[PDB]
Amino acid sequence: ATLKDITRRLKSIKNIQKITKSMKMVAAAKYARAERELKPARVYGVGSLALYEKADIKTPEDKKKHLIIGVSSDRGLCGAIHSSVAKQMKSEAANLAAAGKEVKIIGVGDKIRSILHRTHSDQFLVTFKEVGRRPPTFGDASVIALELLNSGYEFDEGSIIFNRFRSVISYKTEEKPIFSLDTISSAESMSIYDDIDADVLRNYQEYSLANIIYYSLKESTTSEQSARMTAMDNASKNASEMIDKLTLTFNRTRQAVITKELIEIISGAAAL
Amino acid sequence: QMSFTFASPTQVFFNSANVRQVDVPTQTGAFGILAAHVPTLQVLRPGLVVVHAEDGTTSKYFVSSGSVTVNADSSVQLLAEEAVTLDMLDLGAAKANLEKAQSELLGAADEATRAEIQIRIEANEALVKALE
Amino acid sequence: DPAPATTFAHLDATTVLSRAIAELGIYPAVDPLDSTSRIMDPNIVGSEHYDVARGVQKILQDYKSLQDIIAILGMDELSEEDKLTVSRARKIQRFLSQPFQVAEVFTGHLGKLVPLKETIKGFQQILAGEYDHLPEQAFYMVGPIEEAVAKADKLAE
Amino acid sequence: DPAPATTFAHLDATTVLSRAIAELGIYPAVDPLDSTSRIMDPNIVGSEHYDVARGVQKILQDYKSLQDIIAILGMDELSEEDKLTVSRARKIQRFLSQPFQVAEVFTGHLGKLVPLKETIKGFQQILAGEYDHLPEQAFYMVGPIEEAVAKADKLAEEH
Amino acid sequence: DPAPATTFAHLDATTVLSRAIAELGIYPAVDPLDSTSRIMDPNIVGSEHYDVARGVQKILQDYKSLQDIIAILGMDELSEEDKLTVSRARKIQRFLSQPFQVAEVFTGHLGKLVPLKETIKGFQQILAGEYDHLPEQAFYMVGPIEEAVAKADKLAE
Amino acid sequence: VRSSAGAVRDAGGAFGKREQAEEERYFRARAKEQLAALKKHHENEIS
Amino acid sequence: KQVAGTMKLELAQYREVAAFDAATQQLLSRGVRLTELLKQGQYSPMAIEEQVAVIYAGVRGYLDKLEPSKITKFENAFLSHVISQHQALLGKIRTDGKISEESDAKLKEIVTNFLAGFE
Amino acid sequence: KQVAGTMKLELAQYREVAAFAQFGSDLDAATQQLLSRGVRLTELLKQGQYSPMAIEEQVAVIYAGVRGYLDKLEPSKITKFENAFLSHVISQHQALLGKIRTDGKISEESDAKLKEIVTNFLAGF
Amino acid sequence: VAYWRQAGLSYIRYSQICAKAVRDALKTEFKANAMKTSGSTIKIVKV
Repeated sequence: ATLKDITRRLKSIKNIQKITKSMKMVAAAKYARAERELKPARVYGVGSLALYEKADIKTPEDKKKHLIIGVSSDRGLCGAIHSSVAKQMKSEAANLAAAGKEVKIIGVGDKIRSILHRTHSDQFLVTFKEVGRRPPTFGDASVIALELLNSGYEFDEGSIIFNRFRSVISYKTEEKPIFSLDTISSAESMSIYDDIDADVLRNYQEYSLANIIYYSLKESTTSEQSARMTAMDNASKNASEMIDKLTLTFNRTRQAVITKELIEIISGAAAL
Repeated sequence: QMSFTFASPTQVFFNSANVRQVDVPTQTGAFGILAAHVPTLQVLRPGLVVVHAEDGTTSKYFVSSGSVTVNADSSVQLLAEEAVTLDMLDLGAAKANLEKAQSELLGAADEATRAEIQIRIEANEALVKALE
Repeated sequence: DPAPATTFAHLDATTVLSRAIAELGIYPAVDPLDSTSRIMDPNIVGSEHYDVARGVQKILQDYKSLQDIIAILGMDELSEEDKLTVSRARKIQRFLSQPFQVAEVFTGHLGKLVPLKETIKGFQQILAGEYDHLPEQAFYMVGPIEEAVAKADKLAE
Repeated sequence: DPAPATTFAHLDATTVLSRAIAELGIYPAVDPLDSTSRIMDPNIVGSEHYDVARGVQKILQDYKSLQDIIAILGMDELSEEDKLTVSRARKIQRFLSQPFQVAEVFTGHLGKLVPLKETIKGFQQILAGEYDHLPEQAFYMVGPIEEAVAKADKLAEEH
Repeated sequence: DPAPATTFAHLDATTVLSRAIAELGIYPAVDPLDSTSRIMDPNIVGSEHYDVARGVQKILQDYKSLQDIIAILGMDELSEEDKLTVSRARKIQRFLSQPFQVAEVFTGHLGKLVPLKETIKGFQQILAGEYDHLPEQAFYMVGPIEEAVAKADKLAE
Repeated sequence: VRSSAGAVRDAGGAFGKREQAEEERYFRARAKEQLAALKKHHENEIS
Repeated sequence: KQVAGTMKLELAQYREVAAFDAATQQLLSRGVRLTELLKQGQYSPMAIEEQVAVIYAGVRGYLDKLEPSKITKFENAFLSHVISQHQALLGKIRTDGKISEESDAKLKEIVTNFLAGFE
Repeated sequence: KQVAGTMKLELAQYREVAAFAQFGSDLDAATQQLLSRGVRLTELLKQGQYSPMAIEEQVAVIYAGVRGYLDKLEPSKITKFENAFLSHVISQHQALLGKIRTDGKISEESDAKLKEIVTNFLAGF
Repeated sequence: VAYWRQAGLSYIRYSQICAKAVRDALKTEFKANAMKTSGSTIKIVKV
């Protein structure tokens, strides 16, 4: 195009490249912090899961209720994090609804709410915003657990979907089940557990719910920050690879303009 | 032997360690866990867990709340929402808070608010009586 | 340039072959959004033909507009309708490519003549969404859409 | 271009109308960050006039810089000291527009004259934050600031 | 541009003095990676010289690439081999610096003239790992490698 | 060539349109909230 | 003048939120409706009366529910209906130059009637 | 030379992390302090129409700014401080300015006296 | 049952109150190190 057009495009792309470079720097900082904080939270959450792991509690398959808690953040620009989590949520919701179970969905983060507000718009039970702006804490998990229990929904089973942070390059959309004291009580595997009346059991269930929510928040936050680091690094590399071609074109066009103006001048001079 | 796992959301104290005996509080009431204790689930009261390592040394951590699981395979998981070593606490503050809570106990705003005051009172009570 | 710029006014139908497409391996490299004709009239080529051609051009133009963002923020930053549009646009870009008889020695593939009705039908189907499950490469260098389905089946095994 | 480039040196004051601003509908399209003058000094126009003019220019320039970030992040991600900057800058952009008496044929509105004191006071107030509670569209094509307040009230009522 | 385009058809080598290496205190500022040459050919300069030069270039490129990771993911997450290459690269960087007989008044160090074979020997030894057990500053502003060893001794006595 | 400030809007590319649209969205939302607040304040102030 | 005053403004607003709430969603819907109303055939100009009739129909909101891909045909059909049923109204609008209140009411009736029986 | 030698480096370091300035947070104390020193240094270099400063006064201002006696100040106020500090030094400590002007160097005695002046003034601001 | 559950609380709230108490009863030094990583910022939206 004209020289002015290429100049303007090149300036804008330079701006974008700088912005994404700084963004990658910031996301790297936040990810380093989050991956530092995820060490204790990993052992904490694994301990929390210990019970249901080593004394398996399968739910009686003749229930009617369920719950699907998807975990994500508000902010975008992080690869297919929210995409993968919402895809898993809807996959499970449809598979369950095939069996007639009355599912409900809780999204932690605005992105999850939005991606699923076209289909599954009604099934939403509650959703939360302001996720990922600051590192999540156990206060956040306790708030989610409270807003779940108080809501007049006595779910009989549940699943929580989040993004387990495998490595700074990869993450896996994992799902962890979560039960209800009605299921816990009537499980044969629980007969070997003493001092278990139907009260310590469901104090313990409330705490276990808070634990699993907190663990999922920490995993998802680390995964999201790593994904944003990678995405902004890729965007900066794409912008630079584009600036290469734009600079070559700009230099060609600048020389063409100089030559053309000069030829016009000398052709006028000769003509007279 | 016992595989002990003591953890707070923020930090971790023991991780599949090998301690001899660990004394934990509870709602149903204090008890000690040994290498083959019978399986149980419990939720903690604000008290101070004491851990005795394989060699004879006692470590005391005040925990505020959480859960404790003793499993079939003799693996204890003690999760506390807030665990702190006793040296990280100050009497004056705790005693003043206990007295303040008692002072608001008269103002029985409601069964709920009464409950919160009572919980604060017993939490501070255990705080002082472990610190003093 | 003055020479082609001047000759553009003497032709009924132009067909702008572009190096950008040819570098993608599509052949003939015709640029769909620069080729024009004077008989692209609903009263000359009918209504189904005109509507299919204009739908193809509309979707290709939308994808071209998206390309500026796609080249930096990747396709992971597009709405779902935009992702679907990009998928259709890539399928159509590929499906426009054809193997010629005279290019057997180059490509080795057998040359195809696609009757007009088959072309309209195939593009109508791609636009409707009857083939959102196949991959892009199932359309690369095939004749009528039957061969596209067959190639997708071959790839699936 | 050589012609305007050469004329720039022969003027005591230039008001570079811009097509980009006219596309936003702001009329007159005068470009605040390209119009200059020779009497824009604290000695010739006064300290407060000068401080306000420079404040308007600086906030608009900051907004120009922020738009680049808004390109990628979106605007929800902006900090809370900058969302304020963007909101104020948009308010000032709108408030710089005005309806002329010779443009009644286009806009239909009534032409206005805003004495100097009204402009300086209104921009002082917009900068200080005394109008964070009015929508930006309240300032579009109005004269003094009080008229922007009245228009905001009318929009609210008719809401 | 036509001027450098015409000039570069005649250049038999290139030396790129860079500010970013005068800041680091290495002199001469010659940029080891931008600098090129036509006679970096095993036939012209020989197999051992070519292999040493290629090795130094490879290790310096690797260190350049790892500098970003060190600046982002932190140093503690580098393998033993990565840390060893970082040490080698820093030592080689410092070894490229030399004292000039004409810049004595600046550095004060007596100038040195390193003959070719001694340079090849020094870099062969550094790359092979013979001097993994010396401190970085033992290499800053020294002539032959043996002089670097002497400095390493005298800086611990 | 170098980079200026606010060149994304100047270029007018897809990114510039994306700027203008996103900013208009956000401030439409905020203007709706502010108009609601203005009406509610008016009602709370007639008393 | 009367219809264009609103139509131009609505398009001007829709043009700055095109690259995408309830109010703004309604705004985009209306803008797309108008834009599909501005399309046209070829070598088929229309009398001013018909132009104002369809613009009024689209800008008062009597198409805020009909599907986008159907406006292209609705307009066409709608025009025929008026040109076949209410030519007196069009003649009155054209001769009078302006849209009178009784003429406005007649147009309102006609638009709603055709809308209901169009689906 | 004594002062601008380090001011040049401070601004050079600031200019290569200027982009973060908007984000500001989310970054370590290293770049945070870099771009908190850079902003102050920048705001020292602002100046007004037709009011050049004597060399000793420029040296005093840049000394205050770069030695670190300003990093605990809100940037918007920096200019005021300058326009105040300058005048203060002009009024009381003319002898120190004369010594800097004549010696053409910041002798360690003058260096110490200037540090004392800056600390005392900055205390009462 | 327990007395706090009589008001209808949940063990989550009980742990919140107990942890808040212990946090309040820390050394002046450790307050600055425990006050963070303790609060909550999440907020709910009506459905």
